Amino acid sequence: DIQLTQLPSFLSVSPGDKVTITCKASQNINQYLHWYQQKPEEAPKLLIYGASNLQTGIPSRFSGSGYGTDFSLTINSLDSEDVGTYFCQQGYTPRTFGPGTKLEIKRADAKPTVSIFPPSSEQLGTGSATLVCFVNNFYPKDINVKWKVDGSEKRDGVLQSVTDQDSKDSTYSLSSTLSLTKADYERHNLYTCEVTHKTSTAAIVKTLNRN
Amino acid sequence: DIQLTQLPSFLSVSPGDKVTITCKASQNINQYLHWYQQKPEEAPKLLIYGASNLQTGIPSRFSGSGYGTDFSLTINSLDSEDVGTYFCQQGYTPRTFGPGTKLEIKRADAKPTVSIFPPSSEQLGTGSATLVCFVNNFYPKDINVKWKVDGSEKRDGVLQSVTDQDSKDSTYSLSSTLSLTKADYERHNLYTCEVTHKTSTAAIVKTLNRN
Amino acid sequence: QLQLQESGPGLVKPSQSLSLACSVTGFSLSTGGYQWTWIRQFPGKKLEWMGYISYAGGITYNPSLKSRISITRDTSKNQFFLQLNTVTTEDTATHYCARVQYSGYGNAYFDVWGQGIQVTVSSATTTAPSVYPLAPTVTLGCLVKGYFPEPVTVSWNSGALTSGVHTFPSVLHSGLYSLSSSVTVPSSTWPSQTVTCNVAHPASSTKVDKKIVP
Amino acid sequence: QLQLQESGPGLVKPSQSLSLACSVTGFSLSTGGYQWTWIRQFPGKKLEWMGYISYAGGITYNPSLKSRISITRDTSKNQFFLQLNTVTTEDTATHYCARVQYSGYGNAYFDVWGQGIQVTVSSATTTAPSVYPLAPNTVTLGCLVKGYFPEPVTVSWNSGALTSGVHTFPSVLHSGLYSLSSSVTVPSSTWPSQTVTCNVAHPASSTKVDKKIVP
Amino acid sequence: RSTTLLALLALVLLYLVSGALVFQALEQPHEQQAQKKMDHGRDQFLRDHPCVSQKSLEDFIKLLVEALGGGANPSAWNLGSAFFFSGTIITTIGYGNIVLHTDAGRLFCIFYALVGIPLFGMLLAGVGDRLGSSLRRGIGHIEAIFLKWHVPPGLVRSLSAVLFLLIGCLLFVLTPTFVFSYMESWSKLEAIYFVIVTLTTVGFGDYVPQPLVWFWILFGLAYFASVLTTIGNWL
Amino acid sequence: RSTTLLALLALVLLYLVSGALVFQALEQPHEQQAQKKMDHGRDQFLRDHPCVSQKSLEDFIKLLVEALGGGANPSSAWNLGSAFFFSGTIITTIGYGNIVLHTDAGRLFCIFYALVGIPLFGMLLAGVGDRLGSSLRRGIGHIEAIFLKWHVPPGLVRSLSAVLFLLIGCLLFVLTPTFVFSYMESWSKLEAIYFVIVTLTTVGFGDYVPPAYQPLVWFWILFGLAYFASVLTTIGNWL
Ligand SMILES: [K+]
Ligand SMILES: [K+]
Ligand SMILES: [K+]
Ligand SMILES: [K+]
Ligand SMILES: [K+]
Ligand SMILES: [K+]
Repeated sequence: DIQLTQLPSFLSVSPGDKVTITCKASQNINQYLHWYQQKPEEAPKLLIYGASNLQTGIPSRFSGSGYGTDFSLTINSLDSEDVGTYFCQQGYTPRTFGPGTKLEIKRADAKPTVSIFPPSSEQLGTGSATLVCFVNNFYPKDINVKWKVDGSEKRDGVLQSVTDQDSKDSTYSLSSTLSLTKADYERHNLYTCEVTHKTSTAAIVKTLNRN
Repeated sequence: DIQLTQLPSFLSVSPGDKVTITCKASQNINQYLHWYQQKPEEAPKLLIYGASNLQTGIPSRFSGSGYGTDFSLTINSLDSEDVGTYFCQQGYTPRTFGPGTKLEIKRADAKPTVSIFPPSSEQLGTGSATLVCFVNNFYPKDINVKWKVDGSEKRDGVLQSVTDQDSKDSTYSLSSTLSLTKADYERHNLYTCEVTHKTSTAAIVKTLNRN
Repeated sequence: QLQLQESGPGLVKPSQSLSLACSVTGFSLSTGGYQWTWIRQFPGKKLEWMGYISYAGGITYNPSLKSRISITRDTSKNQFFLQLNTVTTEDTATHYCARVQYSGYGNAYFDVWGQGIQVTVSSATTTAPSVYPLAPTVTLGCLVKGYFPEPVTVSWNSGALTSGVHTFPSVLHSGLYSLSSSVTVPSSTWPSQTVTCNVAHPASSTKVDKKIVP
Repeated sequence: QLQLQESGPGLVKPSQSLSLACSVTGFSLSTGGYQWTWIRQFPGKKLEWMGYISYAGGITYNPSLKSRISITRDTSKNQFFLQLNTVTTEDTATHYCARVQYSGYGNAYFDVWGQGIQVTVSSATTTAPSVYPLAPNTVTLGCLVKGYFPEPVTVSWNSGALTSGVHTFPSVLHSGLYSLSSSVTVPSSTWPSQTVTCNVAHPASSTKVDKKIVP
Repeated sequence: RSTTLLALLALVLLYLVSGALVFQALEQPHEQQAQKKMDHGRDQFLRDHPCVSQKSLEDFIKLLVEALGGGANPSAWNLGSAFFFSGTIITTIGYGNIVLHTDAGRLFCIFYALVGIPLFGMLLAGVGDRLGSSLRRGIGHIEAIFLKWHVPPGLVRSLSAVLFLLIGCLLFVLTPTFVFSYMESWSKLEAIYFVIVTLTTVGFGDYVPQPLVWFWILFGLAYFASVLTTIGNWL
Repeated sequence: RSTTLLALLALVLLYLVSGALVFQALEQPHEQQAQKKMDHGRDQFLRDHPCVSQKSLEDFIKLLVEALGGGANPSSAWNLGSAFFFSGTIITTIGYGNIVLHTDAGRLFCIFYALVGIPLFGMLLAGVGDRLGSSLRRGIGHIEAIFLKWHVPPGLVRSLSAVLFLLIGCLLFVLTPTFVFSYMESWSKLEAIYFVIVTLTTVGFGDYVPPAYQPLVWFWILFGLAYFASVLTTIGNWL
């Protein structure tokens, strides 16, 4: 098994800029190394074959080089679409891949868009009550969300995930939820989705009048 | 087709002697020519492969050479067993053979051994009557045999064949037959097998008293 | 054009055999110079090449993973097939079907890839999601709650509404998954224009629509 | 050890398909580096290589004789097979089964050969021979094989015990039948104390007759 | 000056050494590269084709080596290649891209060289005088602008000497590198490496390349004849 | 001289042509022979293996030629002793291409190394061609006394000594090495000669390349070249 170490692990770069990634091989690979770009919720694409040869139908701003153990892939002029994790893989059996190299694209900070939702009637039917809060299209990644029942912080049955940097507009999104029993929902009144981000100075808040 | 002509067509040589045959090719064959010896009533044997390489288990007195168009096979010290027709064949498709090259082995003249036979009782049963005459183991090849009914030459329903030069003792043999009706057999008395050869001065004669 | 599309069961039980299949269109299995392969991506997005079969039907395997795999093919249907025996929770991954090409004989690079199929290795049962609407330019959503295993897929008017949708990563609550999606449209457009999230969970054969109503 | 032995019908009628088979013993059809072939020898002893098949099952043909041949094989039985369609009197010859080897890839030389099988192409019927004995320093005897079609017959004296001093003569054609004879010679003491029997075989009419020699 | 020449030899010998240590350090790590490629490729082909046997394929290779040694290419001695070859001899570049197999050819090759080279050496010396007096009268026009802009006529001989090169360089090095890089689909680095290897008349033949190239050689060589001698002085 | 130079070019162009026709006439038929072998072998292999496809096999070949050219083998090439020799081939502008630079680094360094190295060598050879000049001048000088005494005019001795400058140098620098290599590397005399001359004219196809025998060659080159520097210039006049 030939081990492919790929550095750097993470990085973020502004569009228009030039970027260069390393793949380092444990044995001498003799220029038999290939480079792939994987975007989220997709299989990899072939960028570069045979270390330096550019795959047809992929723009010239991509170019690779190296020989033996140490190779490097260079992107000349980052578009927003160049987001993804990158891999190197070697030709000899067994064919091994790189561990991955994630490329964030920096941009002008963007303000989130909070919209809060009640539990559906249908849900309430079942005897459960889950409230949802979408914080969409912001930058940078770093952000905090808090729930508040009757002006009092809540962290019990809170769960969130966050999307990967969108290809088009290099923004992120979050979805925090609040899961309750129908009974514990009905007990309290006012439900609050409180969002701390770099863009606004005070926390962006939407509220739900249950009554 | 690539044409292989081979010279000479016929020859005879004494044992102990050295002998050399030609194969001539119509195109340049670049050392892809092989040599075979066929004895009578046998399939060919491989002597030489790749123009010059001697096949395993065949004595070193055989040796071949050539390149391109013109090749040659040489036998040192002919043994009596080296009798046969020889062929060359080429490697390229379609694979073609030589026309053949017959090698007779000369020897001291030898005296034939005539023995004459009647028609069997069983044959006579069928209503036919054929008489047989074996002239075995003589040299040279050249010889004449005649049938005689009651001291009068007969050449109607005479048929003979002759064997090829025996491998062991390089002699020939003949078998002349005389085919008659039962009726025409019974009509005449005395049947005579008259043989003219170089060895004896007068003709060697065996006779059949039918009565 | 050349297309590859994976197939088979989304869930496999430990100490069983995983079996998948790939369907090639616009190209021949048995055409000289291109081979065919199965590659998997673990949770944590680390790729392992498993195996590899020629146009002529010759096989090469990752020795790490030998003695459990068998790759086969069917030239007539124009497909090929992966098996993997004595599966464990380790082997949980997203299996990918791909074509192979050479940069000089031996140098294997995968040029055209498949959709991807998520295979899970677990004892627990498939569970259908409960889907619930979300009503408060306007934003709406669907909550897909309590489904196993991965994934589901959500579409808004069956891919008529693409822009301003945000389908969120699954989250695990104690042996079920949940996620949601977040369509955004002009606040004029709704409710004059119908908006319906078409949800699909294949492992329980559940495919539910939900419209959004005040 | 490696042996090749041909098989099939001795006679074929014009505008039919000739079909033969070769049986390999002591070696495998599918072994890497050795191919297999069919070669024929005309009356007048001129050899034409017909076709040729690989260990892997790939085929090469004499273009002169294409569009009538098909060579096939059966790896399990360890044989291979020649066909030739729309046969004529031309195609009368002695067909030979042989193994092929290379001196560098392509350069084909046939190292190990078969017994040989005579195939004849004619409209007329097979005819069994009549066999008849021949008795009159050392004695000579014979067998007359008379009136057989087609070629050949084969004669042996005490089934290959008595080899030296036998002379089996070329066939002779009398108006659409063959005939030949053989000529065993032994010490004149030996006979008649030691039995002497010519074992004759004509395969195309399934005739296989012994004859002892009696005064 | 027989003491100074022994001093040079020792410098050359230390230079060769100091070279070989650099080459070794760069290359030795990729000695076994070539054999790893083959060995791996062979095995894949066997794995990829089960109807092929080892001892069958092993023969086929032996043919290739023999045929490549014989001088086939999976026509190399047509007219158009032959000319080019003939050219490589007199120019003393000798790529060895193609090689004389026959003895006849070797023998003739000897006499052809002995005559041809000096015949070429004359022509190049002639072109290096006329291309010498061509660039002198060319940059001779731009010498008038140099003198006017606060430059004496002793300093203009160094500025025009630079521009003799930088212009010739542009035409005869920079330009071709793009051309070949494009044409024969090499890297710029490779193009350069090839360009310079060709013009120094070393001609490894690691790299080789329609009539415009044959011309380019002649004038470029003339150009580089001078570039070497200038370095000889410079040192 | 601009009419005379066009006259030369036309001569050169007719020479190149007249050459190429001779080379072609000598080689093409044997190349063609060689290529018939291959072409036939390839086809049989395809026919013999039906599971193999032409466009598959065609690639495999491309590998082998590349690998065999790279120096694989169906004793290290960049040891110190070979590297030196290689380094040598550069400055001498012989450039066998016996081995090849894989890395870019090496190609790049190769550039600068040549530009410096060659003229440094060109100087040394010019120096050796002066001292070897004054060596052979003083060499014959003692035996010149015996030449003039045996009924030879002073116009004729300048041609006899000019011949012997060569025939002696020739003997040392051509005739002798040919035996040496023919023996050592087990070449034919013809091959030795062919190699010898190819080497000394600084053409260096690299069709042919090679304990006392190891360093002796490096020396032999330097002095031989000096010798042949003069042999070429004499032909330049002769023309
Ligand atoms: K040179
Ligand atoms: K020079
Ligand atoms: K050279
Ligand atoms: K070379
Ligand atoms: K050179
Ligand atoms: K060279």
